[PDB]
This record gives sequence, structure tokens and C-alpha cells, in this order.
Amino acid sequence: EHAERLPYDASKWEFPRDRLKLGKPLGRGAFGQVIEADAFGIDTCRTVAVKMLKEGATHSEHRALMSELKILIHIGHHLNVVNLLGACTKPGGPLMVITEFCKFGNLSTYLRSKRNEFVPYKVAPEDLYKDFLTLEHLICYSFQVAKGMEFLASRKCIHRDLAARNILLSEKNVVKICDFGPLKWMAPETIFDRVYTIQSDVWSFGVLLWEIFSLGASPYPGVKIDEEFCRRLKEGTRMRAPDYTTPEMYQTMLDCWHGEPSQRPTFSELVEHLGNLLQANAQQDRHHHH
Ligand SMILES: Cc1ccc(C(=O)Nc2cc(CCCN(C)C)cc(C(F)(F)F)c2)cc1Nc1ncccc1-c1ccncn1
Repeated sequence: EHAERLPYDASKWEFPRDRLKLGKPLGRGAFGQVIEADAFGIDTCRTVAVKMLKEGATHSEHRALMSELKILIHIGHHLNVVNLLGACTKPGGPLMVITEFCKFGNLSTYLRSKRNEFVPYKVAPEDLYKDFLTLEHLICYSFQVAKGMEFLASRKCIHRDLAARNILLSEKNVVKICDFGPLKWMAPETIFDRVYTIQSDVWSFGVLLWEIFSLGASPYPGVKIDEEFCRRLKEGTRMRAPDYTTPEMYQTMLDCWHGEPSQRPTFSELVEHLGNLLQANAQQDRHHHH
């Protein structure tokens, strides 16, 4: 791709390193570290996530982070794709990529923490279920990720590692697709022939759906991921319905796991379908609408 070579609109993206208050670490990789920070005037004060290139990084590592920055800029804006807010690329400090901060963390861990705080739907008095998750929340998250993937697809992208661990949750129940840089999430064609396409991302989306409606459980419980797993997968064996799913959502997972990639729904069809399911669920209770 050589994305690092793309023109850089510094007036639009460059942020002064001295306008950042660096905080607690959020993660680390071969590239360096990601830390939480407060930025002033990146749009006031706003909390952000900063991916920083380690000192003494190799040329390939440096090139890789710059590439990621240019790719994020190329992709463009979408509510459900982690928002790039700026970068620090000029001399005087490390290369830094700045994104919005999602306070609730990854979806897998978050959902897991709400297992004792979930009900299919609230009933008045609703304060008995304050901050509880409901089927509406779960369908909503599913819908948003589909919207985000439909967007990435429209921009000719292939995610390749779609999973709950790569989805962050921000305020107002808005989720963001990320790629922090996965056999249980791979389509058969990917496992056996290393083939990656938007349709294999759909298969992974199906696993993500299972993760969502199991409230953060690990895929394929009780199964060792080995040649026997691959044999049975290719044969048609699929995960059973998760504990918090609806019949419609489970069939959607099955659809996403069709053996033939061309027969799996497209993200556009998933957006349509999940949107309808969400609307039906959101307007179902007429209690407050007399
Ligand atoms: C700072 C930063 C920079 C870039 C990204 C990120 O997802 N980048 C990225 C990069 C790419 C292309 C490059 C992929 N490489 C494998 C890295 C695609 C996406 C897409 F489209 F899938 F969303 C996303 C996440 C983050 N955020 C982050 N990273 C590591 C740990 C924790 C966070 C975090 C915590 C809370 N709030 C926001 N970010």
C-alpha cells in the first residue's frame, strides 16, 4: 500500500505535543505504548488515547505507525469507527496517533461485567433496572458494528480481525470498531486457504454476534482449537445459541456462518435486517405511549 507516502494535511491533523497531559497506560505493542491523555483544544479539554512510537524503533516499525495514521485518514469519519482526532509528527518528539477515548473499554470485557445486570427489557418502575443492559442494548451494539463494517467495506477495506475485543464502548452506548494489531473468528476459507475478503469479515461478525449475546463469553466453549475443530467446522458444525439471544439473532449468526462466502449476508443486508429488528424492539413497548 505504501500508505505512509500519502500527502499529510498538517494544518488539519497536527497537534502540539505540549497540549497533552499524559496519563495512565492503556496498552503496549511492538510499536511502543498507548496511553490515556487529556488534550486541550484538539477540537476546551477532552480525554484521548495516544499511540506512541517507542524510542529506538526500527524503520519498519516507524513506517508501520505512519502507515496506520495515513490509512485512518484515508478511511475517513464514521460514528462507529474509532475517531482519529490528530497526530504529532513533526520533530521534537515521538510520532503519536491520537484518537477519541472510549471510557467503557472493549465490549468483551464490558459485557462480561454486566451478567448480573441484564434483563430482556425493562418494566415500570424502571429504576429497578438502572444502568442494566437489555436486548435493546445488545441489538443496538450489533447494529452499530454492522453500520461500521458497511462503511469500511464501502471504502474498500477488509478488517481481518473483527471480534468483541476489538470493539470499544463509549458514552451514549455508542460502539467503535478498532484494530489494535484468531482461529475462532476465522471463516473456513481463511483457515484452510488464507483467503480474506469482506465476506470472511461477515463470518467473523457472526462470531462477534455470538460474543455479544453470550455477554462476553469465549467462543466455542469446551472445544480445543485443533485439526478436529477445523474438520467439524468445514463439515458444518456451529456454535449453539448463546444464553441471551433471540431466535432471530441466532438465525442471523447461522446465516453469517454459511459455508459458502457468497451465500452469507452482506454488511448492507445486515444493516437493513438488524435495523428492522432494533426498530421493532425499541417501539414494542407502548406503556409510555398512550
Ligand atoms: C490510540 C489508538 C490508535 C489507533 C487505534 C486503531 O484502532 N487503529 C486502527 C488501525 C487500522 C489499520 C491498521 C491496523 N494495524 C494492524 C494496526 C484500522 C482500524 C479500523 F478501521 F478497524 F477501525 C483502526 C486504536 C487506538 N486506541 C487504543 N489502542 C490500543 C489500546 C487502547 C486504545 C483505546 C482505549 C480507549 N479509548 C480509545 N482507544
